Amino acid sequence: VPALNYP
Amino acid sequence: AFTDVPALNYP
Amino acid sequence: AFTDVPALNYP
Amino acid sequence: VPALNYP
Amino acid sequence: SVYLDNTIEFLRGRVYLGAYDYTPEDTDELVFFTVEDAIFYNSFHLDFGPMNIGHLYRFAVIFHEILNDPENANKAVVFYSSASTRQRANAACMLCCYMILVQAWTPHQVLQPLAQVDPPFMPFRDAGYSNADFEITIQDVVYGVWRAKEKGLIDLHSFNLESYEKYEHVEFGDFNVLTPDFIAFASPQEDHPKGYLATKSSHLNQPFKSVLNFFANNNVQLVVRLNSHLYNKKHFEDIGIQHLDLIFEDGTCPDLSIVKNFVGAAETIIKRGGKIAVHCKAGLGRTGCLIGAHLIYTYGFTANECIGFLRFIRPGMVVGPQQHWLYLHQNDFREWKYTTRISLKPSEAIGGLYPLISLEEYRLQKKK
Amino acid sequence: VYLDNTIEFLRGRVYLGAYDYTPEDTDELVFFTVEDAIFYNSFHLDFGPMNIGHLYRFAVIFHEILNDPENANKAVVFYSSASTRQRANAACMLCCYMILVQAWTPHQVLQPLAQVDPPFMPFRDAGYSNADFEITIQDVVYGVWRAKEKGLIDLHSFNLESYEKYEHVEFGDFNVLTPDFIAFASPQEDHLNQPFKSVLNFFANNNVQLVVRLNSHLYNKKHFEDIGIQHLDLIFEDGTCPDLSIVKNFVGAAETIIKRGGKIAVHCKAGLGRTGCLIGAHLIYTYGFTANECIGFLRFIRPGMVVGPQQHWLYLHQNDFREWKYTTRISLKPSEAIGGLYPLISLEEYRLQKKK
Amino acid sequence: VYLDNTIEFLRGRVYLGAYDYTPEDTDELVFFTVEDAIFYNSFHLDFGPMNIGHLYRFAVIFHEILNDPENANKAVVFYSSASTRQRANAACMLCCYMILVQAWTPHQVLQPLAQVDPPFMPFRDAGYSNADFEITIQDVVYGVWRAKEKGLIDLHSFNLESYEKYEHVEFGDFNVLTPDFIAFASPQEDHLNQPFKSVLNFFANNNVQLVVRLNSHLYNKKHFEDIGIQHLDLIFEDGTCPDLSIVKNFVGAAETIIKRGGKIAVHCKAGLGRTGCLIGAHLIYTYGFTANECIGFLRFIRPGMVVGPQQHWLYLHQNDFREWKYTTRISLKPSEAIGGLYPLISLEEYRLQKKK
Amino acid sequence: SVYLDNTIEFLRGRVYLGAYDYTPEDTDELVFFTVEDAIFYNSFHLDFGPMNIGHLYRFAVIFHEILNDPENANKAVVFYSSASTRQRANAACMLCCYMILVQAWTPHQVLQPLAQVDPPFMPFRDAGYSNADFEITIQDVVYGVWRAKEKGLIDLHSFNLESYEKYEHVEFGDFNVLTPDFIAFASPQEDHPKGYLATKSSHLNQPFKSVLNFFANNNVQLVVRLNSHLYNKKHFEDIGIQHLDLIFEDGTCPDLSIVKNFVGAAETIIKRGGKIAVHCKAGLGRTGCLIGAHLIYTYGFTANECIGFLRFIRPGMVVGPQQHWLYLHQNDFREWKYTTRISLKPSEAIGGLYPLISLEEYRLQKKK
Ligand SMILES: [Ca+2]
Ligand SMILES: [Ca+2]
Ligand SMILES: [Zn+2]
Ligand SMILES: [Zn+2]
Repeated sequence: VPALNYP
Repeated sequence: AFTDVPALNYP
Repeated sequence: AFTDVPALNYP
Repeated sequence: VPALNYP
Repeated sequence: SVYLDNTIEFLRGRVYLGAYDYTPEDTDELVFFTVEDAIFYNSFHLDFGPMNIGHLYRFAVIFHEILNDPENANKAVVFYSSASTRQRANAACMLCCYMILVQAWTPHQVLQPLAQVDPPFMPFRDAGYSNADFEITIQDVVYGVWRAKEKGLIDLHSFNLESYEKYEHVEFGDFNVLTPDFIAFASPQEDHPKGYLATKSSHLNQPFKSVLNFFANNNVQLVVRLNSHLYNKKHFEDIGIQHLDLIFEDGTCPDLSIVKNFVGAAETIIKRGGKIAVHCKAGLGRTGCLIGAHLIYTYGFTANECIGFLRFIRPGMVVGPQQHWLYLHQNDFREWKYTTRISLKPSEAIGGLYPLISLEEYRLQKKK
Repeated sequence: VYLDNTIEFLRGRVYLGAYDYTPEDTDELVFFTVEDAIFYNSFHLDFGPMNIGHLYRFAVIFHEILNDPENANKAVVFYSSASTRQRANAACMLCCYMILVQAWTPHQVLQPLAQVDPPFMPFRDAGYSNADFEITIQDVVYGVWRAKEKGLIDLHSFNLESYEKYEHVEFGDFNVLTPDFIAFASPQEDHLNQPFKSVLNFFANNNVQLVVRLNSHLYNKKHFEDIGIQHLDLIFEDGTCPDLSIVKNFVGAAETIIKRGGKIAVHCKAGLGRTGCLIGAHLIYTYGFTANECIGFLRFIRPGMVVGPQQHWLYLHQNDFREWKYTTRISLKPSEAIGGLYPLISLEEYRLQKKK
Repeated sequence: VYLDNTIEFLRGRVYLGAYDYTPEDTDELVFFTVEDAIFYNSFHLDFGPMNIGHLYRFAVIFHEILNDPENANKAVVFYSSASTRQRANAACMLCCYMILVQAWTPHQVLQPLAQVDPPFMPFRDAGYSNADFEITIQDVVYGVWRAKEKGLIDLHSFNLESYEKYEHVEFGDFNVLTPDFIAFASPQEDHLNQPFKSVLNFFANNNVQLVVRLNSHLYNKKHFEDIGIQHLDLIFEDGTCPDLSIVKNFVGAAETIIKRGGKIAVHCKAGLGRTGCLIGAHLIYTYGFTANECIGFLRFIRPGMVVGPQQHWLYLHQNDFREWKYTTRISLKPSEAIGGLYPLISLEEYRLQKKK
Repeated sequence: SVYLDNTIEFLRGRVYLGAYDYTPEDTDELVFFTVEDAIFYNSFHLDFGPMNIGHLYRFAVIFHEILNDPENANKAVVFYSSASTRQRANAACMLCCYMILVQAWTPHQVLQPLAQVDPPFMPFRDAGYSNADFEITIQDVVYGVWRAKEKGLIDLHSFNLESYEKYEHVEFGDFNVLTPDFIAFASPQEDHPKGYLATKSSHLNQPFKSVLNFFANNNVQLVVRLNSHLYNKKHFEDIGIQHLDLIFEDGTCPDLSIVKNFVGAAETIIKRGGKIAVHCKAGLGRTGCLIGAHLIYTYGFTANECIGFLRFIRPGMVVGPQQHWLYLHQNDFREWKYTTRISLKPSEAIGGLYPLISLEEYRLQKKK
C-alpha cells in the first residue's frame, strides 16, 4: 500500500 | 399578500 | 445506386 | 513594448 | 416549443425555464423575460446563491404581471437566464421556490423537470474565504423551504418587502426575522462614554437605535451575544430585555454544552411567547450554529435543509467548518427531544433560566 | 503543469483528469483509465456509482502503477471521458479509495471536487419512471465513511472472487451488505436448481437464522426450515412503500436475531426495492445514517436498491427510524406477527413488565 | 501550475483563462480582464470579433501590467467568462495582438487554441435572418496578418482618438479601412448638419477624389463636387448582391483613382452591406485575400460589413475577383458608365489599342 | 419534439439531429437510431474525422431502411450520437453530406441548422504526430463535397462500396480512386532478386500484384513516385505504364518547380484520357500536396475545401506544415490557368512529356 496519506 | 395569483397548480 | 430514395427535398 | 517574441 | 434548445418544461404550454447566451425574440406563441439585470445576488466572497426571499417576492410580481397581460393570453412564458451553471442554479431554484410557496407544489413535483440535466447545475457553496469543501443542492433548498412552510415558519402573504430590505442594511441594524421566534443580527457597535454623557441616548448611532426600537416593539425578551464586547449591555437591559453571553471564537464551532444551554435558554422564552435575538460579529457564522441547532431540534430539519432555509432568509449563514459540524451533530440535536426535558429549577449559566436535564433528573423533581 | 480539465488531489503525485482523447505519457506524467475495463452494468437509466467490487479492481491497478520503478518520480493521472456521468463515476471511485485505503476524511476528499465546472452528474435510481430524486458524491462519500467507522466495511477482508460469483443470477444473486444483513432475489422452484442450491449452502455455513420474504410465493419455504432457518412473510406490493407497522415489526425481528448473533436474509423479487426499504430503515435506526447516506451505501455494495417513490419515502421517514432508539425497546414477550420473535414496544409498556 | 481552463501562450509569462469567477492574485500569478471595460456593441445577434480600437486599448492595459515592477517575476493571465462567445472575443483579440505587435505568424498563434474543448463560438453576421455562414478565428488571424504584410495596418500610426470620434453617428460614422478606401453611411440633408460638415472637412483634407453612392438619394451630390470630388452612382437594392458588371465598373473606377494617388469613399445607407461587397471584391482582386479573410479583416476595422446572402456571394465569386488581374487591364479610353474614368477590358481589346 | 433537449431540426416532423449521453426510447411519434457502434472512424493518431464516403453510404442504407419502414410511417426520425464535441461533428457533417449528395441540397441550406450551436462542434485536425495548428470546419467540408459533385467528381449512384473497402486495405494495395483522373496509393514494397528469379511474378506479394492488376485494367498511364525507391520500377513499365520520380523528403513541402512539372505531367495524360497514380510512403502527405494543387488549379477549390474533399475520400491526406503550405500557395495554383499553358515541345524533366510554359513562350512556338 503506497503512502498516500493526507499532508 | 396578492390579488392576481394565476392558476398554475400541478395537473 | 438506390431504388428507395425518400422524398427529403428542401421545402 | 515588452519582449514577447516567439521562442 | 419545438425549435427551442436548452429549455425545461414545467407547466406544458404555460411555464418554461430556459438558458441562453443571447436575447431571444418574442413570437405570437412565446414570451421571454429575465431578471438578471434587476434581481441579483450580493456576494461576500465566492458564494453566488441561492436568491433570498426578497428576490423571490420581486420575481413573483414580475412573473404575475406577465401572466395576466392580455397581450400574453395564449402564449407560453419562458423564464430564462445566462448559460453559466451558477446563474442557471439561482434561476431554477428560485422558480422552484415559487411553485412551493405560491402554487403549493410538492418537492418531488418541482424536482422532476430539473433531474439529470446536462450540463448539471452548480451546487451552492459557503460564504467563507477558505476553499469550499461542502455543498448543498437545489434538492436540499427545496425540501428546506417546503418543510418551513409546512411548520408555519414562512408565509409569503404576510411578508413585507418594505421592511425586509430596510432592516437588512448595515445602517439600520443588519438583521432578518428568520422565524417567529428568532432574529439574527450583527453585533451593535458604540463608543460608550464614562461620564454624565452615558445617561442620554445621544452617543448611540442610527443602527443601534434602530435595533433598540425594533426589539422594544416586537416582543424581544432575550439577547444572546456570541462575540466579544463591542457595546454596553445596559442599553438592552434598560428596555427590559435580558442579556446573556455565550461567547466563543469567530469561525469556530460551539461546544455541545453551549448548544444545550442555548436550546434551554430559548425554549422557555418560546414558552413565554417571546422572541430571541442572537448575534455574533456579523450574525452569520456563530449565529447559524445555535439557531440552526434549535431548528433541527424542534422541527426535524436535516442539516442540509436547515442551511438552505437559513440562507434563503439571511444569505451567508453557517460558514466553513461549521457546515460539517452541523452535519455530524444533527442526530444529537433531534435526540434531545427524547433524552432531555425542561428543568423546573433555574440555572445560573443562562441567567436564572431553565435548562435541559435528563429524564431521570426531571421525574425525580416532580416526585419530590 | 500544463494540463486542462485536471484536478489535483496530491501535489505532484495524484491527479484526476477528463479527456476525450488518449494522452501520451511523459517523463513526469503517466496516464491510465479503467473505462474500457471496469464499467457499470445498468438496469435502465442508472449509471453509477461504481460498486465495491469495481473499487477493489481499481486499487490493484492503482497500486501497480504507483510502485512501478519507472514511475518513481512521475505524477499519476487517473482520467476518464468528458461526459458528466463518467466523470462522476471516476471522481466518486477515487474518493472512496482514499476513504477506505488511505484513511482520508470526507472534507479532505470533497475539497478538490467542489465548485468544479462543468459539475458532476448526480446519481439517479434504477427505475423506469422519470427521475425526481438525486444523491450526490458528498452523500456517497459520507455514507461509505460512516459505514467504515461503524465497522461495516473492511477492504482487507474483502473477497473479490466470492463477491462477483454470488452476485450472478446463476449463483443466487445476493450481496452480504453488513455483518448482519443479506439481500437477495427470490429463489424459484419449478430436484433443485443451482441458484437455489447455492443459496441454501451459503446460508447454512454463514449463520443465517432468519429469512424474510417480501414478495409473492415463488418457492416452498420448507427448504429453509429443513436446515434450521426461521421463515417470515412481510409481503407488500412491488414498487410500493411499506407501512410503518411492517417496518416496526421488521426492526424488532432483526434485533432479536442480531442479539443471538445470527444474520437476517431479506428478499423481494429482485432484492432491490422492497428489500432496500426495510434494511435501509434498520441501518438508519441503528447507526444514524442520513437517508441519502444510507441509499449511497447500499448501492455501493448492491447497485439499484431503493427505487422510485421509495427514495422520497426513506427521506421523509428517516426521523421516525432514529426516533425508535429512544421511544421504544425490545419487548419481553414474543409476538405471533413475527413468528415468535420479540417486537418493539414503547418504554411505558416495557417498564411495566420489569416488575409485573 | 494548478489552474483549470487556462491556455499557455508563453511559458510562465502569458496565459489565456476563462472563469465564471474573479480569481485572486498570487506571488507568481496576476489576473486581469477587460470584459467589464472593453465590450462589443452589437447590431443584432453578432457578438464579435473585437475591432482594432478595442485591440489598442487592450495593448495599453497589457503593457502596463507587463512592466509593473511588482509583476517582474509573475505570469500574466488574461481571462474572460466561460461563455463560448466571450472566450472567442478574448482569444481572437489576444491572437491579433501577437500578430500586430509581437510579429508572430498565424501558425504560432493558432497552435495554443487548436482542438480545445469546449470550442470557441464562430463569428456570425450582423443581419436579422438566421445565420448560415461562419468565419473562424483562423480566418480573422490570417486576414489580419495578410493585411499587415501588405502594409494595410500599422498600429504605430493608429490614432485612437480620431478612430472613436469619426465612428460615431454624430461625426459622420466612417472608418478608413485601407490607405485607399473609406466606408461611411449615407449623409442626410433636410445650412448643413454636423455629420455632413464633418465628412466634407475630412474628405477635403485626406485626398478623397471619388465618392461612390450605392443607395437611394438622401442628399445633394453637389456638395462633394463643390469641393472638387467626383461623384458616382452605382446603386442597387439594399440587402441584395451586386451584378458582376457593377463590380467590374467599380474596380476600374477605383484603380484609376488609386493610380492618381487619391482615395475612394464608398457608402450605402449604413456603409456595411452593399459597401462591403464592392470594397471586399477589390481587396481580393488586389491582394489575393480569401473570402473569409476579407470579411474578417473588414469587420476588424468596421464591424458588421457583408451581411446575409452577401457572405455566400463573396465566397462563390472570389475566384472571379482574383481572375481579373490576369484576364483584364485598365482601358486606355474613358467610359461614360464610370463618369469619365477608365474601366476594365480584356487583353484582346487592350493590345489592339497599343498600336491602333 | 417539444420536450427534447440538444436536438437540431433539419426537416420539420421528419429529420432531426440529436446528441445524448443515454439511449432514448422510441414513442408513437418518434424513432431514434445511432451508428456509432457500427460506423466509426479509424484514427492514425489524434484525428477523429470526418467520416469518409464509405461511411456515408453505409449510413444511407440504414437511414433509408428506417424511413420506409411502415411502422415508422408518421414518426420523425432522430439521428443522434454521444455528447462529445468530436462525435457531434462527425454525425452532423455526415448528415450534411447526405443531403448534399442524395437530396440535392445547397450548402447554405444544410449549414443553417448547425450555425451558432452551443456547445459548438469540434473542428477537424490533421493526422500528424505534432501539435495541431490548422483546422477545417464543417462549412469547409460541405462546400468541398458540394463543389466536387457539381464538377462531376462524385457520383454516389456509381459508387461501389464493395471495392472501396477492399482496395483501402493494406494487403490489397491501400489506394482510393479520388477522381476519375487520379489515384492515391502507398508505396509498393518488394524484395527484388538479382538472378533468373527476377523474371517471373513469383516474388511479388499480394498487394503489389493487386496494384498491378488494378492499374492494367483501369487505364492507368503514369505512376509518379514521391518517396525513396522501395521497389523496382520495371514492373510498371512491363505493362506499358510510364514511371516518373519526383522525390522529396517525407513531411516536407514540395518546391513550386516540382508542382508545376506535376501539373504539366498530369494534364497531358488527362488530355489522352488516362489516369495518374501518385504515391509516397503512405500516400497521404506528399501525395496530397501535388494532387491537391492540381485540383485547385483545375476546379478552383479553396485550400480548405480541397483538404476536406480529399479526406472525405481518403482520410488523413495533407499532414502538418503541408496544410499551411497549400493554404498560402492556393493563389499560385489557380493563377497558372491564366499565366501558363501546355507546351508543344516535350521535356526531359517529366520523361519526354509536355510541361507548362508562359504565354510568351507558347505563342512564339505556334508562330514559328
Ligand atoms: Ca473545461
Ligand atoms: Ca445543451
Ligand atoms: Zn452607551
Ligand atoms: Zn521485382
